Amino acid sequence: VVVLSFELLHAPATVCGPKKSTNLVKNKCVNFNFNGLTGTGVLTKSNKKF
Amino acid sequence: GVYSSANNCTFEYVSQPFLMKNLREFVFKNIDGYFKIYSKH
Repeated sequence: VVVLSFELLHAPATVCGPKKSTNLVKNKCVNFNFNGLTGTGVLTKSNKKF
Repeated sequence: GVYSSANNCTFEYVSQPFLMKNLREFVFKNIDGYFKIYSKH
């Protein structure tokens, strides 16, 4: 027997969970969520250098 | 050596050396529990 006790503190911590992703689609109007950033738009290759 | 005794260890992180002639500028900030380290060599 294993007991999993979940102690939620005010301390910072990683949000733990199997966050899933979809395939990337380019040159179409889509909704999106990129690592928590959400919006609607058309994703194209950028020439910007981050 | 340092720390012949330590207990209740809650966090460990390992990455390439911060240090690796060079000025070694660092900023150490601590906001909402997150310890943010910035640097330039």
